[PDB]
Amino acid sequence: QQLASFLSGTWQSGRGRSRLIHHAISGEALWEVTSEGLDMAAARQFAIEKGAPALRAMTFIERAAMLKAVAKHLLSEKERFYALSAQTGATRADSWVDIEGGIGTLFTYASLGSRELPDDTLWPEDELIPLSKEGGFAARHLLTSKSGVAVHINAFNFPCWGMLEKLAPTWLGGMPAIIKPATATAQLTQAMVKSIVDSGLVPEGAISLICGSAGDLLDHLDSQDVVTFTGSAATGQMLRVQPNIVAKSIPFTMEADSLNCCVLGEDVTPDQPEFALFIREVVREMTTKAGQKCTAIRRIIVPQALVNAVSDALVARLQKVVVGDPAQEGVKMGALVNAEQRADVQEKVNILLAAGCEIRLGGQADLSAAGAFFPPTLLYCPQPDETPAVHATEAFGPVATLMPAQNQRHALQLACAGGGSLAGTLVTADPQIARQFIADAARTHGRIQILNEESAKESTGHGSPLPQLVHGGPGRAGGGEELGGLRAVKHYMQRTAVQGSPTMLAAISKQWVRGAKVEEDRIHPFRKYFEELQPGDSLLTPRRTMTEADIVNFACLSGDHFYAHMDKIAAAESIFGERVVHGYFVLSAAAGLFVDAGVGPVIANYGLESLRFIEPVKPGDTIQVRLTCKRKTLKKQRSAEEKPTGVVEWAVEVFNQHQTPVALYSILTLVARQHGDF
Amino acid sequence: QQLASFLSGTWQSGRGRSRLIHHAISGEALWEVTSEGLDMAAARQFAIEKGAPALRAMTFIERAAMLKAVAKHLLSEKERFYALSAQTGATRADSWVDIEGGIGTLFTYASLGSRELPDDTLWPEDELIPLSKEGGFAARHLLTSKSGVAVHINAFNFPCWGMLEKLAPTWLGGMPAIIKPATATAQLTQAMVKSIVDSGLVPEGAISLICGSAGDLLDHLDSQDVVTFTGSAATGQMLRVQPNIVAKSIPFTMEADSLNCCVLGEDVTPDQPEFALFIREVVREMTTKAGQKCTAIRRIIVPQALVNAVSDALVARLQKVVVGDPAQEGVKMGALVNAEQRADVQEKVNILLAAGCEIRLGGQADLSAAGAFFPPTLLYCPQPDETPAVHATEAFGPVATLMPAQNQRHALQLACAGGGSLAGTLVTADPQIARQFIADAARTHGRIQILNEESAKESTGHGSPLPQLVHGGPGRAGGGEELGGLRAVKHYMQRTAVQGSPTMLAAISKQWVRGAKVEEDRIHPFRKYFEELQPGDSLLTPRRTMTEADIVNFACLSGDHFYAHMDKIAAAESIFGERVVHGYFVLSAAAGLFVDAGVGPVIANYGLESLRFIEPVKPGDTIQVRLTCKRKTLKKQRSAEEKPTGVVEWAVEVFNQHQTPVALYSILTLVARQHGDF
Ligand SMILES: C/C=C/C(=O)SCCNC(=O)CCNC(=O)[C@@H](O)C(C)(C)COP(=O)(O)OP(=O)(O)OC[C@H]1O[C@@H](n2cnc3c(N)ncnc32)[C@H](O)[C@@H]1OP(=O)(O)O
Ligand SMILES: C/C=C/C(=O)SCCNC(=O)CCNC(=O)[C@@H](O)C(C)(C)COP(=O)(O)OP(=O)(O)OC[C@H]1O[C@@H](n2cnc3c(N)ncnc32)[C@H](O)[C@@H]1OP(=O)(O)O
Ligand SMILES: NC(=O)c1ccc[n+]([C@@H]2O[C@H](COP(=O)([O-])OP(=O)(O)OC[C@H]3O[C@@H](n4cnc5c(N)ncnc54)[C@H](OP(=O)(O)O)[C@@H]3O)[C@@H](O)[C@H]2O)c1
Ligand SMILES: NC(=O)c1ccc[n+]([C@@H]2O[C@H](COP(=O)([O-])OP(=O)(O)OC[C@H]3O[C@@H](n4cnc5c(N)ncnc54)[C@H](OP(=O)(O)O)[C@@H]3O)[C@@H](O)[C@H]2O)c1
Repeated sequence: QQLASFLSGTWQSGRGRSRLIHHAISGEALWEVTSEGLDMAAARQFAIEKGAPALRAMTFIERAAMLKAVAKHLLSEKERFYALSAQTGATRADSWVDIEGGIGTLFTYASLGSRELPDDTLWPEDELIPLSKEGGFAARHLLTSKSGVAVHINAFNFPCWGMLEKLAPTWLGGMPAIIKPATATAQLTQAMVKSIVDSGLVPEGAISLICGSAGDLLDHLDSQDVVTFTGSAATGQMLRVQPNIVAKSIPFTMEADSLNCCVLGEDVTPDQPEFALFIREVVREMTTKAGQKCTAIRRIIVPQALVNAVSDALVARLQKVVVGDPAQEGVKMGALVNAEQRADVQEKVNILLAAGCEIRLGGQADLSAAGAFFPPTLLYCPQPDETPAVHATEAFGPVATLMPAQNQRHALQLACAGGGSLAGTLVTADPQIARQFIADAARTHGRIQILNEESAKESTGHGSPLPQLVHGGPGRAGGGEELGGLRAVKHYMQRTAVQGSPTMLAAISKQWVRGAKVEEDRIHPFRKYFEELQPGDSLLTPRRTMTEADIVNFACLSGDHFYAHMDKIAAAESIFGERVVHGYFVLSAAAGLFVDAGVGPVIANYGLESLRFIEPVKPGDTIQVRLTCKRKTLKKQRSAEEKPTGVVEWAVEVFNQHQTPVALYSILTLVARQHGDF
Repeated sequence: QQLASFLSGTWQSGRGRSRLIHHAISGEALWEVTSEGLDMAAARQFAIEKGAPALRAMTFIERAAMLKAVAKHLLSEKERFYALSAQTGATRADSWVDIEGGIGTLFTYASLGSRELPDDTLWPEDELIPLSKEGGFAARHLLTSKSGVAVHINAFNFPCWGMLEKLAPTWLGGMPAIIKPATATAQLTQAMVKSIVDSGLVPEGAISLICGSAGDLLDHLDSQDVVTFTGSAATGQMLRVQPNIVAKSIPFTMEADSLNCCVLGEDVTPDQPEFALFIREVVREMTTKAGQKCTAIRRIIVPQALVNAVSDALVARLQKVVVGDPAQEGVKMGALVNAEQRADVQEKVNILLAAGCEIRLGGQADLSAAGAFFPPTLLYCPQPDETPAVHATEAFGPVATLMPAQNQRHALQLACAGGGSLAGTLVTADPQIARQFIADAARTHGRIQILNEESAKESTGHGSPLPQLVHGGPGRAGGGEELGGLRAVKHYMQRTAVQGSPTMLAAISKQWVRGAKVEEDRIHPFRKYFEELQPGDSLLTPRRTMTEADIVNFACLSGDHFYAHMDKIAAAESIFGERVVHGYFVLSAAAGLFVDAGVGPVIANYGLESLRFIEPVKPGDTIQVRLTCKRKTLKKQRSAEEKPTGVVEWAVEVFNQHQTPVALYSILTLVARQHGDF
């Protein structure tokens, strides 16, 4: 039975040599895959001339609303995904992660990119860099989307998560994606892609899928393309030196295997509650998803006097795990995915047993069953710093080794001897052991969890990549970063420094900056709706003289009898030389000068973004305020009962009779719209 | 005569086959370089075990003061540097840019790190990420420093600027450096390194130099190292695939050659001031440094109806240029650096002449004189969209080519046809033309200048990299980035998401976060000096009941007669339901509860960082304020007369009688120190 590929808008299939997909709990072939004789250059050409100009013609807010709509469409028909995921040998709780945590990444990116990204095709990330003495020459940074494709090469662990966490920043950035999943579990990836395509939510050409080898795709890419890899450390170092990639200098993000430590602290005795949650965390992280997640604990570093207390407490917790079929009852651990995986785990277990020891059911594995089972395995290594095969070999199954250390200076070296890891855990209760651990072992790790009694109630775990924390690590773990929040949408964009006059930078960025021309238009700017405000609508307020009575009235009403405002002997010895006006009174009298009183489109204020007081204000000194619209960035009206609205930022500039700018700042405002959208 | 290399603390010299450094304006050989038989593993050993812990034990503020002291020490003895730089064939106005821009890079990276970096060894870049529903589990991102070396490989253009723009983020990030300069002009780099080392300002092992070939250094590196390359594309694509770099996955940042454009807008006619500054900018950028900078204009795109006038004015402007010895008077353009450069520019000029045309003195360059000169060359290409050898071949001299376009849609394609560039220029006066140019041609450029009459009076130039703007480009320009501000010190660091309880993240980051434990002291925190404030010192103030008269008094004193505070009919038809207390009165009455009225260590306030109003405050509602210290970050007392001080940040949290957090924010304060440092 053929597995199709979505190329050039059409479902196609290959002709020729083929591989095939076995069932995991029984072991018969129920799909067979090939991609031979298909045109890859035409697929890239259709992607570039069709899906890239459609995505690059949207704002970021529309591109986040598209992600929320696709997420709501894929959440409803979720039960046709659990049926395909049970064929991979996973349980129900171990497939809940793969389905729901991969769909929740879309909701996370839709909520992030609607509150923090502009309503434009470009995205100015900085404020302003003044590069002159008068103010006629400045610069600022911009981020524009590339005009190519993003080629993703996934693994076999998470077909629903690992495809779809690389795809929310790709669509949110403005590029069309081509997915090449692993050919051992591609039948879930095809169902995901088919549910995306057959809904009419994304534009055409914005997603493509190849099932089988890519063949002749990396030899056709241009310098506006990006490539992301996820797999072992032996394939990605062959794909890094591919001559088109090093010729055209295209971004290649490699991310590979790792050895993830879990260090027990010196301040832990077996009567404390730390020991039980340590054992629980190690057992859960070693038995979840049959040990087939990349963020699993594989090196357990314990102190010397607590080895026999740990190695006896793990095994009694581990013998209660019943390995078998996930559909029948009483079974917690499922199976592996292939017989090749059952061979490849045990051929690494034998390499570890060439210099290690044995605590449980290790190299015993039934290599002739109709089902990819492997028993949970705990090893031991009494010479940790004289056996380099422990610190370089990961058995990608339920296997983890145990080794001792000596008082927080040998453990800090055994944790850094992994050569670049992907995750780490420390179990302590002393907050000055965690500081010494972070100051020396955060170089090799990309995510570190400190675990104690308070954190363990609502912790997500050692091996759960959150979609707003950096997922990556140096050295052996590839050297790339994913999922850093909005750090991941910047891997699909070009950063540019634009220079010129401020009145030109304001027209490029569609935001008034500081020195641009203004537009005074004879009616008050708080009387306009959202659709008739443009960035650069300015108001010059009338003046107000700050007298000596104003200082006394504000200090009486507020309560701030500070010595630079109320005393006279001590005011003549400070930095100001005499007693001055309060800063919050300047802040309040400014708002008294520009705020309109009548009922209009302005609803709420709720914000003050960045205030700096520059020069002091004295009695006998006037105040005049300039109010300028700056940024518009509407909201999406998630229901039909609600009111259409948007959020306008106004820049406020105060100055005295000498026109020098005391106290310049910026406020937020929620302005109602005339025409709704949904 | 030897050229010594400073390795392992000793000035050494090689024994073997050698290359030699000539004189650029006369022709005699006056140095000779070699590095054979030097121990390259021992230099990395000395830098890791001797110089790196001396840098990773300083704070960021001390590492910025070190840069400022080294800059002030190297600015004084600059007159030997001009004498060394005149041997390279450059004028005084071209050596000024090199030497003084190199030292101004250090002044800029000291003045940024003095203001925007903490007083710590670790650097938290986020604020807080709440990952829970109760509040006992959060995460934040840390940046720690790597524990290896930084191998910098430079080019022959800027021996003083190019070394010292890679070295300031390296030293500010806390890593040592090994500089390999280009052996064609390595006599000035050694004088720089000697003037740095013979001052006692930097630690030992913190800087190393190799004059000659690196030989075997790149086979000895580790995953905690970084490599930066600056040169041609054909060399950096051979050093990218070096089998230790791809096996250990170490960061390699290549930055290569580019074909920089300068597009003339359609709305510019020769009776405008734009035309003369266009001609001036092209001629100055082509005749500066004899066209030996990477950010020089090499393709000139003009409209079709203006080819002849531009081709006349450029030749009438360029024939006034005198090429000769720089020391004798009346000479504008200097010389090249080697006879090999004179022989290698013209073999590119002949490749361009295999399909182009000729406007001035090109391939008639005297290849037998004493001193490497080359005449200012202007070319022409009547068929730009059919000759690919214009858009791929660069001549690294005074050579630039000219070509027409057709009404702002062929020019936007000829500007992007370069294959990724390093800089670009548009000369217009219409801001919509600039919007269209940035929206289509910023994908391939890494810095774009828009030039008009306002900008031209104080523009730094087309080809001057500012130290606080991104210097890099996609595609053919390498793909790397440098000089991005504080974006470049993050290339020498590791980012880590640390998870845990807020009382543990507060101990790791040495800053109170949101939910950590507090330390109440029974004396007021505005009475302590800077050396006895700890992050976590908290004050819980008495209460104040917001009555109805307070709304009227604050609205009368400020002048804000807004309808949600003063009108009663329209307040019942708004979102709040009834009329509420002002936001600025909550801000001003919170400050009356925690401010000490007497004279003490607190000097000024001057700041307010992030204010958000959460719930509305009504009449009959009590208010209580919590005030917690957050971050200390002292200042370095630039004189011996000034009072010592630091800048303490407090976090303010207001809540009502239901303890829900109305209006939480954060303020800045300048607090005096007890004991000064200088
Ligand atoms: C191939 C390479 C080519 C080139 O680089 S050519 C570069 C051409 N650019 C220029 O000429 C500069 C352009 N100007 C701008 O952009 C201008 O916005 C500008 C950079 C002045 C802006 O003014 P700044 O005050 O920001 O200048 P700096 O950051 O460089 O220096 C400030 C700092 O340096 C100290 N300092 C002392 N003496 C000096 C000296 N002598 N020089 C520099 N800095 C000094 C001084 O104490 C000052 O203390 P603080 O302000 O309190 O931090
Ligand atoms: C290998 C893979 C491993 C894993 O992924 S394991 C991941 C484990 N993580 C978890 O289980 C979640 C942990 N929680 C956190 O981290 C928590 O910080 C958190 C993720 C709630 C933080 O809260 P968020 O607001 O960021 O969560 P969401 O943005 O996804 O949900 C809110 C948002 O989503 C929308 N929405 C609607 N339906 C849903 C549904 N059904 N789901 C999500 N979001 C939805 C809803 O309209 C809301 O609209 P707005 O607030 O106005 O923006
Ligand atoms: N985030 C992470 O760090 C992370 C996440 C998940 C998994 N991993 C690591 O990945 C490993 C398990 O996954 P894996 O076995 O699938 O790794 P793999 O064998 O190296 O293959 C990874 C992907 O590369 C493709 N591929 C293999 N050879 C290729 C070639 N010559 N040319 C082009 N593409 C090729 C594969 O497709 P085919 O199957 O068709 O060959 C597969 O999709 C584990 O070591 C695990 O630690 C790491
Ligand atoms: N920021 C930028 O984009 C930028 C800046 C400046 C210059 N450039 C470009 O650089 C070019 C001019 O510089 P260049 O001619 O000096 O470049 P290059 O000759 O090709 O080489 C650059 C550096 O690489 C070293 N190198 C060469 N072969 C090597 C090998 N086999 N192993 C190790 N190192 C080796 C050279 O040292 P040796 O000289 O001792 O052999 C030199 O220091 C121009 O094309 C210019 O556009 C770009």
